[PDB]
Amino acid sequence: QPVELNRTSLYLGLLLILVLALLFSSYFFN
Amino acid sequence: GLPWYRVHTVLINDPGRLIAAHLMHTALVAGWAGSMALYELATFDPSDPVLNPMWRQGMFVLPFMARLGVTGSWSGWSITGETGIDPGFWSFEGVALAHIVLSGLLFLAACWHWVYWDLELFRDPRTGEPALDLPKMFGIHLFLAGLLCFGFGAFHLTGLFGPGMWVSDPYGLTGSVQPVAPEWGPDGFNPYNPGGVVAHHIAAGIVGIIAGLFHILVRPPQRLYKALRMGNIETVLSSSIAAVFFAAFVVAGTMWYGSATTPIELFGPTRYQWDSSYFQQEINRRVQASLASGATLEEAWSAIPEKLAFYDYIGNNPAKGGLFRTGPMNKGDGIAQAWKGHAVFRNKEGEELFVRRMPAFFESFPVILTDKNGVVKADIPFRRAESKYSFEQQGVTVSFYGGELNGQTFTDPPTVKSYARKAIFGEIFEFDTETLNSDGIFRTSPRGWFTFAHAVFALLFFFGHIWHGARTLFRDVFSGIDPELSPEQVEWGFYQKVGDVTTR
Amino acid sequence: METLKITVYIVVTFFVLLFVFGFLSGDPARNP
Amino acid sequence: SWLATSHFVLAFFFLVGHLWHAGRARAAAAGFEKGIDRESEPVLSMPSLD
Amino acid sequence: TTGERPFSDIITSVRYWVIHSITIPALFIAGWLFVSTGLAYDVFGTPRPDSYYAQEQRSIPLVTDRFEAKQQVETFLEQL
Amino acid sequence: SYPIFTVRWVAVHTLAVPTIFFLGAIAAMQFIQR
Amino acid sequence: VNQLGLIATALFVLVPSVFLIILYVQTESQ
Amino acid sequence: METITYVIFACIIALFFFAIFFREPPRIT
Amino acid sequence: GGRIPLWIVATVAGMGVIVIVGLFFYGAYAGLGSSL
Amino acid sequence: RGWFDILDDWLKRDRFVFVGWSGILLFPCAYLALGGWLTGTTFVTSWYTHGLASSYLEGCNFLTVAVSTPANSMGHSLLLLWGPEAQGDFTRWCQLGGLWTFIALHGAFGLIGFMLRQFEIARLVGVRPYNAIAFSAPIAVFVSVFLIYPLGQSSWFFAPSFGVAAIFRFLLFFQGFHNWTLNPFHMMGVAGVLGGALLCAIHGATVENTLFQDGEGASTFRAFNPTQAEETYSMVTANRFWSQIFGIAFSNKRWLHFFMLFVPVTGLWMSAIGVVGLALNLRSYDFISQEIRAAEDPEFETFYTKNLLLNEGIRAWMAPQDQPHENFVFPEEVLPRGNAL
Amino acid sequence: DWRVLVVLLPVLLAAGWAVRNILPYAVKQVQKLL
Amino acid sequence: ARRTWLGDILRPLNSEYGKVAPGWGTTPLMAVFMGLFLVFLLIILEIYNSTLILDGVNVSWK
Amino acid sequence: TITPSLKGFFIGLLSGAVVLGLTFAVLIAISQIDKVQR
Amino acid sequence: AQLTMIAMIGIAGPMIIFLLAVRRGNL
Ligand code: CLA
Ligand code: CLA
Ligand SMILES: C=Cc1c(C)c2cc3nc(c4c5[nH]c(cc6nc(cc1[nH]2)C(C)=C6CC)c(C)c5C(=O)[C@@H]4C(=O)OC)[C@@H](CCC(=O)OC/C=C(\C)CCC[C@H](C)CCC[C@H](C)CCCC(C)C)[C@@H]3C
Ligand SMILES: CC1=C(/C=C/C(C)=C/C=C/C(C)=C/C=C/C=C(C)/C=C/C=C(C)/C=C/C2=C(C)CCCC2(C)C)C(C)(C)CCC1
Ligand SMILES: [Fe+2]
Repeated sequence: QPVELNRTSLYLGLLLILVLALLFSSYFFN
Repeated sequence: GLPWYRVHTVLINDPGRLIAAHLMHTALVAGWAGSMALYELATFDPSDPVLNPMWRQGMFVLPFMARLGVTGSWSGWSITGETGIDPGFWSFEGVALAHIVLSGLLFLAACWHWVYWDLELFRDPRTGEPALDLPKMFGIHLFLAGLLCFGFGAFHLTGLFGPGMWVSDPYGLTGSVQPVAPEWGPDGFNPYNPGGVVAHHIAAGIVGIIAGLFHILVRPPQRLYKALRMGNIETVLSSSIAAVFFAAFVVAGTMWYGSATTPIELFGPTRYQWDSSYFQQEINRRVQASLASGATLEEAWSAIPEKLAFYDYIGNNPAKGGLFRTGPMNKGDGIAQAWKGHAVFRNKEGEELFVRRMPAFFESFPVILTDKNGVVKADIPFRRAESKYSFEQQGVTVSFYGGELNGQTFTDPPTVKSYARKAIFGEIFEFDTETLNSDGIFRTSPRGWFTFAHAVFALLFFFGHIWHGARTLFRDVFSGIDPELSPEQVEWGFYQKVGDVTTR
Repeated sequence: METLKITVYIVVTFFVLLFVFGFLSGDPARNP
Repeated sequence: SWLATSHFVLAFFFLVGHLWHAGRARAAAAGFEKGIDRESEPVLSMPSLD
Repeated sequence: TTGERPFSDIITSVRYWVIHSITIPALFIAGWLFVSTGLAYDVFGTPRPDSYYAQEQRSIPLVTDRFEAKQQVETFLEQL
Repeated sequence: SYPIFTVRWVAVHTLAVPTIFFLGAIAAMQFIQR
Repeated sequence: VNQLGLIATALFVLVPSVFLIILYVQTESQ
Repeated sequence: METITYVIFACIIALFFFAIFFREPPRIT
Repeated sequence: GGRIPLWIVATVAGMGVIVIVGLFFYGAYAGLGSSL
Repeated sequence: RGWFDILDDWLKRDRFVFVGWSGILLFPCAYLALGGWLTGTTFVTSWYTHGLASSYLEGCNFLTVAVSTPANSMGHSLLLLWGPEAQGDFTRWCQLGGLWTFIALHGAFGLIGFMLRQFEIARLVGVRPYNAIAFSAPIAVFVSVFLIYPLGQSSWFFAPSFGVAAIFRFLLFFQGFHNWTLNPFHMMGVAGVLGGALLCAIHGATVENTLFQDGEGASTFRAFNPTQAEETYSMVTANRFWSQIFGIAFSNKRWLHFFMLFVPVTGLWMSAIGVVGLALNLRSYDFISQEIRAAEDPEFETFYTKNLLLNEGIRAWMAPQDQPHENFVFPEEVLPRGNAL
Repeated sequence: DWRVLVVLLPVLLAAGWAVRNILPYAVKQVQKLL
Repeated sequence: ARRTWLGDILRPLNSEYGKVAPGWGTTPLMAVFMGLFLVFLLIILEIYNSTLILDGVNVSWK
Repeated sequence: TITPSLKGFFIGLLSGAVVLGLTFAVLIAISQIDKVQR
Repeated sequence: AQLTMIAMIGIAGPMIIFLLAVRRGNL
């Protein structure tokens, strides 16, 4: 079965990750 | 196509490729346990289990191997204190290598079950569809679980054919691996009694064997099969996720509260052994048992073990680190080289002052020296101008008994105040802040980290139980509700019973 | 400072006169 | 304190009430305060963006 | 639309207020006599305004025990 | 033509009978002298 | 800081970012 | 290493620029 | 049934509320918890 | 048609308030907890657990009443009324914090019963159980904070108490002791709650200002009968409004309303993970790299080190009163104080 | 105890005079269900 | 479809799908084991908790 | 013998079965009276 | 008393509305 990931889901899922890592980088560097 | 979060749902109507995806998960888990223990061997300093044991080094899976008999290395070191031992094959290396060898073997098995998904064993003979008899599968696996619950309890844990388990004295000084006999009375439900842990596995193994035999030969009711949708394997998922979060809640508690399964020589002191001053009461119980023999204070304190006074130190409390204060406990205070001794604080009156020990809540804590009658006699002041109870004003000296500084007395109030800010932490220890760049910022033990993962997993698996139970009971409707859902179906008082079209 | 003050002052009033004139230049007219 | 805070509570709501009534009275003078006409919806007569 | 009498029809019926002009004030009076006759201070152990402290003593009567804790409260109450 | 003692009667009264009792009790507290 | 403080974030940005871009190029291409 | 990691924010602006101007458009259907 | 006008019930039950909360707000200033 | 089928009929009978099978577990336990809150906030003191006034009988108002937690000496005792601490005595049981565990456990069981109700009603009305899935976020907040957080701490005493000012204690406790603002899991909760409240306000006002004119009156709420199958608002205009105002817009009304389910529920689930960490005192209290910087440089001040100075203020000024069991006797000179205050 | 006989005496006077007015209206509803 | 050797030895162990036992079945025998587990877990809950204190059961390391 | 918190657990578990069992005794009773017409 | 003022001040608001209801006036 093929995986569909439309461009909005690339855009939100990149938004989900980048603002997660903008959050947690302050704590991963600590 | 499939959404990205639905990509694994190509295995529901594929039991052979469900077994392969499972074999690969089990290969990755067994591969991690081999990889984690080999990395733990590469960083474990084993030459001092008194002041630098496995829970000070952030050894995660080294205590889980230790608590079931695995005690030595091919290098030569045993964790119990000896060197030069030949523990045979089952070392920390051989256990880890067995887990990597298992992981390659479960890998190739997963490779086989992925290509050869189309076995007739999954295909139902009466309808040609790939079908799993989940009631009969359950009783088969419940029989195997109880066979391996009984045999682990009645051979491994009893020691009759097996090593036993890690047993301890209550203060964790001479704890080792011993065979444990089963406790069959009511004292076996004491979680700190290890005889119940043996007797659980013997008894629950038999009951699991008995129930495993039951679910093989007894079929589900027509109304229990359909309430749970026992034909679907999402109901096995939702009730197994329900089990593993209950079980992860239990191991979060029994790690945090402590049990016989989670000893303090392996996972560290609990936070409740610092709350009660549980080691401080024991330390003073030994000292007064020599203060009535006639043995003087320098003598009566040089007999306290360094391992016992190390448990009475707040940098071993697991409620004292932080979520991103990462790494071993030795990354915090340091590597404990020796006990500095019991700091006895006396004023210029020569009357003994007792430091208010810090609770595990506090990052900062004021240094405050009460007496036996409770009234505050000295403190390190914040505002020092209008002060009355400073160490300089009240003439506070510090004397050390046992440890490094046995028979030393510091009277000059800067050196008394430095030792006073370390006496709010319990017993004062000399730390190596040079081996691994120990910045003083307190860390968490393997007892505290395990509780964090397994109570956050258990909460995250509470949602997964809810989600997959939602998917089971509502399987017809997760594409959506009916377009032909009648307005008179959800209208009030069109049916005498909600949900039923024969009650209008 | 002497120069950037009147630089900002002209920039502000040109955008503000653009604001005030364009809402005076028939903003009730510009409806569907 | 009583006079400044009461006349801030009142003056903010009177800004909200201005935004309410200025938006509405201009929607009323143009004829879509009750909603969008379905038969003559402007956006389906308005071109696409991208 | 499920079957019960509508709330526009119960509280507006006079038979409601035949019942409830003599039960709503009665329970307001019952609750008054819970506090006014002092039974509130005895069901739940909430102290009276002259029962937080002994006459000279000003300490908080705080529980320090678990299985010797019901007897500890009584020791604080016999102090009053 | 309606029932009188329904489930809703129990939902109403098990809340609103101790509510009025408590409101009489809190209103007696407003007159406790200190 | 932590010397594993960027690798904790680079493998937090890029590890799902490689995943969502792989997913997008395999569904753009149909 | 610290600030130049944090300046993740420049990827967000590029995503803010891409998801506004280069989104797959809404289609009247 | 619909004998009593519902507004009269709604204007005196709603006046039972403000009498009681007006009694509750008065006892903020009287007796216990009045800081006096 | 035996007695289980007959009890299934009467439980799922179409009435005013739906009872159901969950109502055996919801309707006593949700009512004992809320009835026990009101019983504890009216009539039960905190004079032996906390040394506090917390009932209307003592003089407290609705803000200051609480059903306070048990004492620290109780530990995580279940504090059954028949249990070894209360020994049957109801008067003693309220004094020992027994009504706190009465509310925290019946309220726990009622929240299971309400979440099971959401499953049971969705199975009968034929809809998907997403409201139960969205109710997992208030469960996980009630479970982490009122149950898991005290279970990680030394007793029930450090759980929040069921009261307005007592919750306010608990908020100010977590700033001083845990630095819970700085925790990244709480920020995902603030982003989830305020994102939810934004998506409540935005979607509410977007629908209400893109309505189709279906009635000839100037009050638009009577232009909707529910049996209609038209969109009551213009999702096309709403998408073109937000695409030019904000830049991005929903164009899928199903994805919009899933995002409304997603955003406060993921936020409240992330706050749960932080509080479970704070049960073990696993705080994001300090950035180690900055307090290394600030302890050998006495001029490097950030707002971070200012907040940590505030937390030392909270932890030393509040604790001899907040934590009476510890017998914190902090002199008038150990207290962290700035100049002139 | 005397006080619990004065907290419950308007209550037992409430429910009695409540059941003294819907007394025939209870015998009509139980009969209709049976 | 691929009829293998181990697929035949365990074919009776996957050839009873959907064979329900008729009626309510052994659900009463299960509900009275549902309940005894509930009492058993509540026993070991309350022992660990020190709510249930027993003769010779000290729930502590010592 | 039976410790005083053991008979507390008995009293609670029997009261909890008086609470549960008489709850379902009435719910069985009212369901037998108020059967839905099919 | 201050209350018997505020009672008859307060009651005689709805009694305007009571009269125009029981006289079928222009309510
Ligand atoms: C083949 C046999 C085998 C053996 C002898 C070992 C041995 C070991 N493993 Mg390994 N492991 C294995 C297979 C094996 N493993 C496989 C196949 C995997 C992949 C799934 C792993 C993954 C793994 C991990 C991730 C880890 C280990 C670890 C360990 C060590 C400690 C185990 C422990 O204390 O955990 C406790 C074990 C349990 C509590 C078993 C759970 C059983 C639960 C309680 C049953 C409850 C539900 C039950 C079905 C209900 C019905 C019961 C019924 C009777 C009534 C020990 C040396 C640890 C280690 O130290 O690594 C070096 C560790 O971290 N193993
Ligand atoms: C043993 C437990 C177990 C098993 C076998 C499954 C299996 C499944 N889940 Mg479930 N679920 C579980 C536990 C489990 N889940 C838990 C704990 C949660 C709460 C977090 C959920 C919440 C959940 C939701 C909300 C959904 C599923 C869905 C699914 C289905 C598709 C999975 C997929 O393709 O994801 C694809 C996964 C990826 C592409 C990877 C990203 C996933 C996250 C972001 C990272 C994964 C963590 C990391 C890689 C390793 C985890 C280690 C582990 C210790 C946790 C599959 C049936 C989906 C479904 O039901 O569709 C019909 C679905 O929508 N699950
Ligand atoms: C303080 C915040 C807060 C309150 C008061 C609250 C209240 C409610 N939420 C409900 C629902 C929901 N809330 C939901 C998402 C959210 N809910 C949120 C936050 C709250 N939700 C947030 C932030 C989210 C976003 C994720 C969903 C998806 C639902 C529902 O479906 C449901 C609903 O339908 O709402 C309309 C209802 C619960 C009915 C019930 O379960 O009875 C059970 C009652 C019991 C068990 C008795 C209460 C006992 C509780 C647990 C502890 C005792 C508390 C005392 C009684 C009072 C103490 C008060 C002090 C703390 C001040 C009720 C309206
Ligand atoms: C119905 C309703 C309701 C209720 C309400 C209420 C409750 C109200 C109240 C009301 C009221 C209660 C009113 C009153 C009014 C009054 C008035 C308006 C008055 C007037 C008076 C005057 C003007 C005076 C004068 C004088 C003087 C000045 C001096 C001389 C003498 C005299 C006294 C004459 C609600 C909203 C809830 C809801 C539903 C509807
Ligand atoms: Fe909507």
